[PDB]
Amino acid sequence: GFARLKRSLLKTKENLGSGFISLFRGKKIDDDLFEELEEQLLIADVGVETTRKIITNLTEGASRKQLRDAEALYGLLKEEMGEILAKVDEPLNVEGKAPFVILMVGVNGVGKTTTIGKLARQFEQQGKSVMLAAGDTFRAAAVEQLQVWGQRNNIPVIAQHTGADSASVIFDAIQAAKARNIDVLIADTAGRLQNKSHLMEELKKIVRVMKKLDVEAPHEVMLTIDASTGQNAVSQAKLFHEAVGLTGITLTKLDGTAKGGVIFSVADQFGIPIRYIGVGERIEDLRPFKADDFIEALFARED
Ligand SMILES: Nc1nc2c(ncn2[C@@H]2O[C@H](COP(=O)(O)OP(=O)(O)NP(=O)(O)O)[C@@H](O)[C@H]2O)c(=O)[nH]1
Ligand SMILES: [N+]
Ligand SMILES: [N+]
Ligand SMILES: [N+]
Ligand SMILES: [N+]
Ligand SMILES: [N+]
Repeated sequence: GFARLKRSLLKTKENLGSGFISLFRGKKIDDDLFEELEEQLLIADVGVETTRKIITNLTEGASRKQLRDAEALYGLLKEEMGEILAKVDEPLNVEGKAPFVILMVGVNGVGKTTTIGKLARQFEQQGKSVMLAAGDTFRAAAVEQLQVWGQRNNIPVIAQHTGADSASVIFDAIQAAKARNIDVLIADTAGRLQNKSHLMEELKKIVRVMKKLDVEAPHEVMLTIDASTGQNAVSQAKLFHEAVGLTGITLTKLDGTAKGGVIFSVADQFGIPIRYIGVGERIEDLRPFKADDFIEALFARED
C-alpha cells in the first residue's frame, strides 16, 4: 500500500520509519541504542525537544514491558510518532461562507504563491468560485505574476499600485468577493523577514481590518512552510503563530528531501492542524494531509 506516498517520501524513509529497521537489527535495548536512535531522529530534523520526548517515552515503554531486542522498539516508535501526526490531522473545510477567507502567511520562497494557485484550482474543481487578493503589495513582480496567473486561469485578482496598504487591498478584496458571490477568497501577504516585527504588525492590521466586514474573517490563517528548509520551517511557524495565531499549516516540498521528519517537529511543537502536504508539481500533488497514510508510508517496508 501507499506506493505513491512511499515514493514521495523515499529520501525521508532513509532515516525514519523503515529507516529504523537497519538501526535496530540484532541489537539490544541499552543506553547505547537510545543514543544512536536519538542521533538519527535529530539528523532527520525531528527536533531536539520532540526527539527528547520520543526517547523519554520509548525508554519508559520499553522498560515497562521489559523489551529485550531493539527490533521491538519499531512498533512503539510507530505508535509514538503516529500519535504526534494524528493530533494534527484535521482537513480544511471551506464550505458555507460568503466568502470563506483564507489568509496565507509565511516567508517568501517556501511555496506560498504556488500553494495559492493549487488551492484555487482545487476549489474550482469542487464547484466553488475563487478570488485572490494580491496583498504582497511592495513586490511588484510578485503582484504582476499573481495577476498574470489569474488572467491565465480566469480567476479574479484584486490588486493595487505598488506600495499600497496591504490591509486596504485585502479589505477591498473581501468587499469585491461579497459583491460577486465568491465562495473562497485567498489572500496573499508579504513574506520579508528583514525587520520581522514590522511584518507581524502588518499581518495583525490586516486581521483587524477584516473584522469590519466579517467578524468571522479570516476563517483560516494558513502558514506555508518548506520541508526542505529543515528547522527553519519550525522557527518560521513559531514566529507567525505567536504573532497572529495560525489555524492551519501547509508543508511543501516533501518529495525528494531527506528532511521530511521536520513534520513531526511542526506537529508536536504547535499542535496546529496540518491541512495539506506538497509532494510534487501537479495541482493534485498538493494533498490533504492524512496522518495514517503518512505513518504507514513512512514505516512500511513493502511497497
Ligand atoms: N519540489 C516541490 N516544489 C514546490 C512545492 N510547492 C512549491 N514548490 C516550488 O517552490 C518554489 C517557491 O514557490 P513560490 O510559491 O514561488 O514561493 P513564495 O513563498 O511565494 N516566494 P518567491 O516568489 O520568492 O518564490 C517554486 O518553484 C515552487 O514551484 C512542492 O510541493 N514540491
Ligand atoms: N526543539
Ligand atoms: N470544503
Ligand atoms: N516607496
Ligand atoms: N486597525
Ligand atoms: N525520488
